[PDB]
Amino acid sequence: CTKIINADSEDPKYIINVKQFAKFVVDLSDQVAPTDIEEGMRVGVDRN
Amino acid sequence: KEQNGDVKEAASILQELQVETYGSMEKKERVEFILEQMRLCLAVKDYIRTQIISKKINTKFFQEENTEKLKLKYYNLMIQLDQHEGSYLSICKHYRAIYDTPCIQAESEKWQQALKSVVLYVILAPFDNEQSDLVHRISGDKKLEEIPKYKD
Amino acid sequence: ENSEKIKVNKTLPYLVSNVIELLDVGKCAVIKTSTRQTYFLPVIGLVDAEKLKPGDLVGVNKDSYLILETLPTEYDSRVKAMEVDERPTEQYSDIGGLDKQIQELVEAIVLPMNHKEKFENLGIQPPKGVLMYGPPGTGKTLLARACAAQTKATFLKLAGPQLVQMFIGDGAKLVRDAFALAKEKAPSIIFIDELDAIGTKRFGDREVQRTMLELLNQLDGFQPNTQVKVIAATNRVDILDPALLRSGRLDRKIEFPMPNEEARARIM
Amino acid sequence: GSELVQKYVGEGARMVRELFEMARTKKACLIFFDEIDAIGGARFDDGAGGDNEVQRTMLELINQLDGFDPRGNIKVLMATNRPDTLDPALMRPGRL
Amino acid sequence: ELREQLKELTKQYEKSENDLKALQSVGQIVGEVLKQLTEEKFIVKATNGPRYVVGCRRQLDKSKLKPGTRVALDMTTLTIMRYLPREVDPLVYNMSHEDPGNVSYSEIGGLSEQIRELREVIELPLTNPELFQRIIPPKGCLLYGPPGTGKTLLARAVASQLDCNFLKVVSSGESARLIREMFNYARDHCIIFMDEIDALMELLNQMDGFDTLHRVKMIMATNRRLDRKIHIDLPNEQARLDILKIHAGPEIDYEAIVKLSDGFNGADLRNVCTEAGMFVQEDFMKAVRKVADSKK
Amino acid sequence: SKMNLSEEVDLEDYVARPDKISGADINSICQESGMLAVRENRYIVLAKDFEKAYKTVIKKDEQEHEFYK
Ligand SMILES: Nc1ncnc2c1ncn2[C@@H]1O[C@H](COP(=O)(O)OP(=O)(O)O)[C@@H](O)[C@H]1O
Ligand SMILES: Nc1ncnc2c1ncn2[C@@H]1O[C@H](COP(=O)(O)OP(=O)(O)O)[C@@H](O)[C@H]1O
Ligand SMILES: [Mg+2]
Repeated sequence: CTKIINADSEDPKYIINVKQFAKFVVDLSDQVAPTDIEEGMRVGVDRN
Repeated sequence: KEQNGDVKEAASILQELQVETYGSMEKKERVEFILEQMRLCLAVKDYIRTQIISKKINTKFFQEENTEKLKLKYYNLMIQLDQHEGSYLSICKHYRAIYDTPCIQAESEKWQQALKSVVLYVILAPFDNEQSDLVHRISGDKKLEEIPKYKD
Repeated sequence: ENSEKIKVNKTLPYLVSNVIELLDVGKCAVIKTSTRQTYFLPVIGLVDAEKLKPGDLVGVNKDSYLILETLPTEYDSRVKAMEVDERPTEQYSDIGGLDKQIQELVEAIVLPMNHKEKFENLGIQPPKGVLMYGPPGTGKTLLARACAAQTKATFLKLAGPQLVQMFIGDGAKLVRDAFALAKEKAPSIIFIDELDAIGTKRFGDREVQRTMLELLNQLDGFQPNTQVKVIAATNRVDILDPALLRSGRLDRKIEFPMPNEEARARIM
Repeated sequence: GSELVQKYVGEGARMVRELFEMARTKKACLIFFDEIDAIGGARFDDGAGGDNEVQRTMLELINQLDGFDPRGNIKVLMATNRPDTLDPALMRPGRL
Repeated sequence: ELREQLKELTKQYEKSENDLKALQSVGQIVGEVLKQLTEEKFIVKATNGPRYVVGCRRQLDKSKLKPGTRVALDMTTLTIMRYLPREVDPLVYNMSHEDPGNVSYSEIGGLSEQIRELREVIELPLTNPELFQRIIPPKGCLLYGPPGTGKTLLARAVASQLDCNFLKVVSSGESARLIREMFNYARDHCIIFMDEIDALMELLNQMDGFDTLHRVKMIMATNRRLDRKIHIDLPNEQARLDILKIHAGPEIDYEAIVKLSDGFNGADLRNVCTEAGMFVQEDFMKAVRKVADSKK
Repeated sequence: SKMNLSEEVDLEDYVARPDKISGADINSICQESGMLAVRENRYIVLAKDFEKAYKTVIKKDEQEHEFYK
């Protein structure tokens, strides 16, 4: 994560960089505590 | 010198003033000098130098405030040159510029004669695409009115 | 119900893309998808065409590559951590030997930064760019630290190789983020140490050249306003991109000399 | 020494940065750059424009060793059989 | 209330429905034709590199797609849907692709001899070349001597005087090839200004001297057809006063300054006003103190 | 042949004169003569023009140090 997009209060709308591939804007799924992302915390990501 | 009933040595003196490079106020005095160079050249019948000197002028400038008599004489001199050269479509275009001059629009004959000669110089040109286009443009032009036995 | 439809079709795996170029045929886009690609678009999409200036961070659908929600900003962590978190504090008077150099830098940096209006009040040009070319060990970074300490404003630490990422365009993105951070945090002082690493003279190599030209262009983008003043620093100016040290660009050559006898006494 | 000259221009500088970050993470560090004559001699390019990535990682090593940043309890014992082709930037006693 | 309410709500509904409409638009693939196969086929290289033989949309017309024509390839059938203008990349003004840019003529105070010489050098060909055709117009010239005191400024003013805009270039193998390549656009844009010849391991940059549309000339300048030599003096005889005055954007003082100041340009006065500002008329002896202080 | 020349502009008295010029030199003579003629503003070149160009690009190989010869 490189920019938490200000979190827009609700609906944080995280962002991520998969490096050589691309730069995506992403949500949280099944994650219990949607704060433990720390804006650089090397988060998880799905394929499609 | 030209006034002194002698002209063969008139053109020579003035055919030495490069008012382009003399570095003067603006494009009024030097336009006048170039035009008098041209007038002397036509008077002495030096048509090659006439064209060469005329190439020194930039007609685009004549879209300015006091630029009325200067451009009028400019086109009249070019028209003497072409009339003695042999072209006719060029003479047409020059008369067309004269007609389009805002001052020339004023007064009846100052535009009636212009259009008269414009139409004859359209007619006196060879049939080319350009001549056909000029025939079409001069066709009617509204102001061509019904000049008797003329527009027909 | 149409708003609900647009919401349903605005799922949120958007791809981050640029708006590299714009055109009118209506409005169109020539967006550049971060997945390194260039996708044209007839109908710009949900973006309201807020002048959609060339250069912007837009969320774009993965497959249709249509411009969905526009993103505010993106400054990589390498530029978010690239500022004086703790403003150093050395001194001004405790830099020996160099007196004319320090005075010249103080004027040409701080004085246009503090008394901005009382430069143009006299028809004066406070040149934006100061290049500190010196023989290694004179103290260019020492004076830079002194300025960062006792100058306030926002200080940017640009560190040469820090602009040469392997990926094509990432270095230019990093430079863009640096300059945008400078402009947003104005008044700002942009100190570029070891400038001989961003681009030397020629030419991965084309990537380094492209980031160098990004530096050059966005520096040229400066006006007398936009209170950001750039201070390059460098050891070996072996004719370093003569185009770099030109009108508008870095143009105050604060040469750094070797310490004279009085300088060395002061230094000890 | 050879784990600092890779392909992928910029990777070497990234390696130097990561090494120094790990050092700062540790309480008290001793780095032992050996055979540094491989990593960085002079800085002139002429025909060495293609071998500028090593120069670039050497510049990163300098800026880490001392720049606009406290370095912390990091002490470096560089070794080199030929300190006669080394860059004066690296040799100058602000870092060695 | 009804008029404004329904006007704005019509705006909003139309915008929403057009957003739904746009939601079903698929992007194209940006690429350039290469070779123009049989008139129903074109080799197009997309951006990411791959090259395909692609169709040509019927309404698109032909003869507008020639090698290098940006096209919006269809994303799946890979058909050339509709052309595009050439993208403006950062490598244009740094590649010296600038036609405009001028300051003035009076900005150059004196320099009358060199102004007139270069004027006689470059006017007549940009204007009447038929006279020459009655034989080859001169192409280049030289600006010479000290660091061409106001060389680019001389160009900057006399080009504006001649009304032809500019084509500036710097001479600080691929680079040579492309520098000669953009000559096509250079003529398309005149006075060409290949300056900074000094500072050379390049060999394709030779004086190719091709033939272009008559008119348009160059003023190639350096130190140490193209047959001219504009020698220059680093100061001027008694035009230091003149340079100071015409640089006085911000007079006995101007004399008293030039009487001991001996530099090369108006940087002297720039420093005058700058240091006076640190310490608009009311400067006087401050300028003298500066000019005494400047080292150079 | 391509240029336009007067009747007193005989080239045959610009060849009999001994001179170690080459084809490039003669092209330069003609081009310089035409340039000078236009500068002095005539549309026909003349013997004075050819004389001046002859001396302009025959003695150009000078300004050498004389102790060498
Ligand atoms: N003029 C100087 N006055 C005081 N210290 C100096 C001076 N020049 C160098 N130094 C010392 O060396 C360092 C500053 O030099 P530095 O700016 O790092 O050189 P460079 O700019 O070539 O990298 C500091 O450790 C400082 O103590
Ligand atoms: N006649 C003049 N009038 C006003 N300014 C001048 C004049 N001559 C030179 N200058 C100043 O000197 C500078 C010289 O610029 P330029 O000729 O491009 O570099 P150089 O003179 O080193 O070749 C210009 O920026 C200009 O401001
Ligand atoms: Mg100049």
